[PDB]
Amino acid sequence: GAMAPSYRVKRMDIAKNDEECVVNAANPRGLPGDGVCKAVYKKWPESFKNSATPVGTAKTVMCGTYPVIHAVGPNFSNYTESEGDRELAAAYREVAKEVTRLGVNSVAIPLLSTGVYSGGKDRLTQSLNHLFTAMDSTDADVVIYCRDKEWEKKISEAIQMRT
Ligand SMILES: Cc1cn[nH]c1-c1ccncc1
Ligand SMILES: [Cl-]
Ligand SMILES: [Cl-]
Repeated sequence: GAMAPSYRVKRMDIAKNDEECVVNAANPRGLPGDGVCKAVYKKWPESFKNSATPVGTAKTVMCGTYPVIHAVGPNFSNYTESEGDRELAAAYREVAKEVTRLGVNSVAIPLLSTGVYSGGKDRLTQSLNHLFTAMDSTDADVVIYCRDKEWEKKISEAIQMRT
């Protein structure tokens, strides 16, 4: 575990993270995809061997000894708000199981279902709160990665609010 487990936020490419493992915002079919998933494919392509997994699940594949945790959030274009919310919560619970199993002291994590799976809605708060629900009981240092300047401020404020 980390000596004083923390949450932090950085605005940069998650493919340049400084953590012991990464969470991919994966598609269910293990395809290169776009956004976070395409950056992860360019950086760790070996991790896409048998990475296909259903919505609401996470599957880890090693690139050398570096763990890539493929987490499949729901596409809110296809799911109801209610069913999508349940699957988004579930994907983050499976990420917490994998992080714990791997014994890492730190993890780089994007906000699941906030980009092309958002169904055109702002889901910063919904996605971040499910991340916290899952990860609060883990003792890894969590570093959240984003690309928007206004999102960085709002994520930083939400972390600071809990102190
Ligand atoms: C969060 C986000 C949205 N569009 N692209 C990204 C991104 C891309 C690569 N690495 C990390 C994040
Ligand atoms: Cl997304
Ligand atoms: Cl962002």
